[PDB]
Amino acid sequence: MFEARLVQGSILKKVLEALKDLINEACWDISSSGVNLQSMDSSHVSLVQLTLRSEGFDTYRCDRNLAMGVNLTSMSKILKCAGNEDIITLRAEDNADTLALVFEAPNQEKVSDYEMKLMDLDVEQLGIPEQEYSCVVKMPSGEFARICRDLSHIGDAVVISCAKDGVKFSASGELGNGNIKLSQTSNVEEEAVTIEMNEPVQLTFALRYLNFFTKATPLSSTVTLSMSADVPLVVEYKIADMGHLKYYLAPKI
Amino acid sequence: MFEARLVQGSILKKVLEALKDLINEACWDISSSGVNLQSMDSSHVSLVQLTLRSEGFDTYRCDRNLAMGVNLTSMSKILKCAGNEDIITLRAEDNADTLALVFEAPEKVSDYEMKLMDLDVEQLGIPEQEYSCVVKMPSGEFARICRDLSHIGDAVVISCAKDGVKFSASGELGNGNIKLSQTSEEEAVTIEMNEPVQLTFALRYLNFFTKATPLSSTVTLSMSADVPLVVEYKIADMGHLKYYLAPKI
Amino acid sequence: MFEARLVQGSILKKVLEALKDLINEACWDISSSGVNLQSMDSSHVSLVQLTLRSEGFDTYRCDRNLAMGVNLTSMSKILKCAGNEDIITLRAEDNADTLALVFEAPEKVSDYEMKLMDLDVEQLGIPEQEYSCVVKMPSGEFARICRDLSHIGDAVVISCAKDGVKFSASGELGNGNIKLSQTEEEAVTIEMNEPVQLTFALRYLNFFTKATPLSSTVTLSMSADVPLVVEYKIADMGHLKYYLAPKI
Amino acid sequence: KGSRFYGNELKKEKQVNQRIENMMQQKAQITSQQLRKAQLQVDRFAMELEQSRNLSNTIVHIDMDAFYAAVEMRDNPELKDKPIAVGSMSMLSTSNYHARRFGVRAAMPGFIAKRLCPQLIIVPPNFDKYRAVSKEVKEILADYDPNFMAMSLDEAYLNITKHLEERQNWPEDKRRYFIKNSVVFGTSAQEVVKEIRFRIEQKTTLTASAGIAPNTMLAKVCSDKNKPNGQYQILPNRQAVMDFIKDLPIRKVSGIGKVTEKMLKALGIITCTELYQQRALLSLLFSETSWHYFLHISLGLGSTHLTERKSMSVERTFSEINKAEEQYSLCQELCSELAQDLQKERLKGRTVTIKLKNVNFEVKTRASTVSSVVSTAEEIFAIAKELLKTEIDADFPHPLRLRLMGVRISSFPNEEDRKHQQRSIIGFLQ
DNA sequence: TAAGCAATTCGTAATCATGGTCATAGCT
DNA sequence: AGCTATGACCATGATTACGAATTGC
Ligand SMILES: Cc1cn([C@H]2C[C@H](O)[C@@H](COP(=O)(O)OP(=O)(O)OP(=O)(O)O)O2)c(=O)[nH]c1=O
Repeated sequence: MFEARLVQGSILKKVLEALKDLINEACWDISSSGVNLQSMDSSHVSLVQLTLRSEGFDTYRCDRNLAMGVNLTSMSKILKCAGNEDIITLRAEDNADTLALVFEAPNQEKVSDYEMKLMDLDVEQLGIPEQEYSCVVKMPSGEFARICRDLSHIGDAVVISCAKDGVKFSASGELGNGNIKLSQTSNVEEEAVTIEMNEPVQLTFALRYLNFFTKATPLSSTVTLSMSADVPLVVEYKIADMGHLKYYLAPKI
Repeated sequence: MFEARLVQGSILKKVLEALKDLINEACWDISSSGVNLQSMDSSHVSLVQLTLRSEGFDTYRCDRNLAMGVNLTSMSKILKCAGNEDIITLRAEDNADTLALVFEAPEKVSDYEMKLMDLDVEQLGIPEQEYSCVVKMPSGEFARICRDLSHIGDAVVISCAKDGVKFSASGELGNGNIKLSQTSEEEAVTIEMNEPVQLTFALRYLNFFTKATPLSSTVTLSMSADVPLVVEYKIADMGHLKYYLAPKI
Repeated sequence: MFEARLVQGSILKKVLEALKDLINEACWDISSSGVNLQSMDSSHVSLVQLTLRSEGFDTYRCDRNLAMGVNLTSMSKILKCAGNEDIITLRAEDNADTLALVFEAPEKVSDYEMKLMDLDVEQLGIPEQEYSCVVKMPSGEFARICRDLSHIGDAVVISCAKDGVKFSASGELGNGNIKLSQTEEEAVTIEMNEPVQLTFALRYLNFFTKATPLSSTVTLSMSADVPLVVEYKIADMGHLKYYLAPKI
Repeated sequence: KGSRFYGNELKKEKQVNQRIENMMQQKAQITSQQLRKAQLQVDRFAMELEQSRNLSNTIVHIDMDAFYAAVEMRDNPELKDKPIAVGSMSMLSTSNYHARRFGVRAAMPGFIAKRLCPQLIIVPPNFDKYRAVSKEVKEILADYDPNFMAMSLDEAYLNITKHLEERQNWPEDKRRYFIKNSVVFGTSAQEVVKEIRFRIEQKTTLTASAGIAPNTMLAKVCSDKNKPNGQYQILPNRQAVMDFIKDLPIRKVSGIGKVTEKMLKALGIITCTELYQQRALLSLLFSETSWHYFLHISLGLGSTHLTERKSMSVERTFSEINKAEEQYSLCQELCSELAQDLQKERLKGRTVTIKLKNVNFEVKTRASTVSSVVSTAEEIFAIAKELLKTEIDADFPHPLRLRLMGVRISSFPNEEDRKHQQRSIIGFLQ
């Protein structure tokens, strides 16, 4: 058996909201360390990775390292039936065809038990080993969603360049090259755009996916981006100190 | 000469926002004690009955019984023009084919006119009987429930017992079970249970029922055996809006 | 080297979002008087007249007298990329066909280098008349009255007498006959000479009233058989006038 | 002559002649090059058809001899040497063989034929007797094959491909019956049918035709070859199917009626050899299923191995009506009688389709599908009065002058859709 | 003054389920 | 007043329903 109670019942209503139009079938390796996910999407370029580790859970028990084949679209259609401040408990038997979700409100009078029919697939555990980077940029989340939704009206490709004094998001198009220029912050809440670097970066990416990747923006308030040469862009979100959510996307040509 | 001054305009806006999605035409009976509405929709599955009596109107007068057929999308397009505060003055002469709405802002005195029609809705309803299970629950939760099982299937199983009541739905993506456990001032769950009754209904009418949600905050679900589910909202000091729905199998 | 720096950056935003729906390309006449525009819609009924004076541009510098053709959809999709609290620096040169824009924020500047074009210009003058009736009403109430009225028909008959301004319509259901009587920056003032009763078409007034967030109040200016002015006054920058012609 | 019926068939004659000319205008615009790819395709598919022309079975059709008249004649011994006529003075169901030669046929009025024979009797039927005399014959037919397929109350497709082999080791009194022992019938495929006809003869006091064929459509016409009290037979060999498929009119085959006859008198067709000689013409001209039927009726192909209800109607004709209350009240009796007959089989229908006929003969089938399953005399009538309402008041100053109304429950549900049976509200109201 | 059922054929057209867009409002 | 939610309105294949015409027993 596997049972996992989590008090923040909104995190699964947002982790499983940033991942419903991107992918549609994944492999939840439910093991003793906690919930994982790895999935290249329906276009096989963007690598989702997700981890909710054990110590951030309210309570948690399993010993059979199971591997549930989970349909994320139907699971999001079920998790969109819960309140925001509820408490979520996951229930699974060993050779189970189904998986049970428990939504307990803190009002405690209403309790919800949903039961989801699984499937089975095998996914590539294409492991991402230890790397060292070139530039790290730590920035607000509404700002990054605003920047990408601006530059997606101008063109459909983005040059991103990072130097000692800040970052340029340069987006040419058919109607004239947009350009947005951001600098650091010295001695100031969420506004800090801390940009550290060993060597400068000019890479280039697409914008059909950075209107999907920053759908995770209610999950945090600081995103980080990481970049180097001959290594994909790393778009990292942190969750409420339970673990993290990475997206990977590669440079162009 | 029907004449009706309503000093809270949002009641009429809320009623005809509730009734325009489920049914699309109505035949209002306006007589000397209030406005009545009796309408089953096209598929003859649900019935909607409505009474607003002549006491919560800030003024009302009527001299002869009128039958007024109304396209509810035309009236919901006219009544989209009042703000949330307009003293609404519905006037209508007897033998004229136009209903003169006169809004009054709190001097922006609009004056709209609508065309009626000849509609003959059926002059019959559920006779007065007694019911077995009467749940009374917060209507925000009832709307959340009826909009939280349509993501599963188009069949709801309301199983009613003494400790509580359970809603379950089973569709092609799985199944679900929401359990209401009884209470310990308007988050109050009172279950006048007699006989534990389990029934199954169509959610494509329970989602249209929950469009009278800001008309109250307390909803009474009244069930029996071999008898339609009743969902009732109470428009405060005014009257009621009841929804009868037929079960499966 | 033309430079026009405006410090309330939301002004041009509300203007161009009120213009990108109606007319497609237009001419910008750039002079010491300021920024001028007269253009017609693509159905040759409405006449847009934008006038911006040089007093409230926070820094102005215009040596020659330029004309810049722009497609307003691309210009407005650039004008959906700045916050409501930015400093606009419009720029142009004679050595280039690029209208530069810079959005300054109190540390996120936003550079844009938009393409111009070359249109065949039409400088048509407006003979100034003495208007029969000029009314001043708050902008939101007129926006509500036209939008509300658009669901009823398309033939708006604006009437005016000294006691009241009386909008009528008709349609397939019945006439929505709005009034407004004679009545504190949110008042209704009627300057009347002779009573007016004149027809217009709502499907362009709906394009007009998207300049509602510019000013708190609008002024309608009317004469018998002369095309009416609907004027939205930016405070201390100029105005934006729309001309519509009556039918039949 | 010059009747209203003559007027409506005149309009239908105009329409079928208009379709004749619309076919001839599309017939001239093909060439000798358009007779190549379609002909090669339909004869490649005919090679795929005729190579697996499997006819190891022996299908028997068994008609009767003037069934609705003959079952009266087994129950009327007075006038056995007389011509009998069932029906009444509006329409005849079927008349007997002492009157077929004189012209007294089916689909003929009770006034057309009765002016041809002044010495005749026309007596309305008794529809309850035939349902028993069908089952009495079906008792005999079930013995020779359990999977017999009675189309009507008298026709009966039987498959005797298995009973004949299990008859060879039989004694000479199991294969011998008594006159109501009588003559012993042999073990041949003619003889099993002679036995069947003898048992149906001296077990119902009547006669019955028959027909042996390798297929079903051949059996339907072989049953008409030696017609009164007779039979016929074809051998299962691919040559012997061709010698009977020639020299046949297409007034004889079922599925080619009266109007598809006249639309083939244009292209010069009388025999099925001529009907075979127009492959690329009929493949391009006519519709898909119809040229399928033409290419499979050409080689004599069809059902080599033999195989619920889908509708239930009540229609009713009457004199001229011109009122407004009589139509609304007379729709209720037709809703009620159909609601009586719908529960005897216990079926839940979910569609009512009314059907009206003017005094100058136009059909008007106005349909309405509901989601409540319909069973009772008040859950129908509130689906058909809202169609009589839509089609009475669409002639805004003028009445309807009808002569026939009729209701038709349809769309009877599966086993997958009878476990979720939604109910009407008119069971609960009062 | 020309039936009474049933079954089937094709082409028309009604309703529905679908995602996209727009407007108005709760929240920022 | 922008962001986001979200409900009304709308395009739109598409399955499903409608209807005349034709064939039989
Ligand atoms: C063809 C036809 C038959 N019937 C009925 C009457 C017949 O007794 C019965 C059988 O139809 P059939 O068996 O084709 O006709 P029949 O047996 O009367 O004549 P024959 O033996 O020459 O074929 O069905 C009709 O009611 N209407 C019709 O149009």
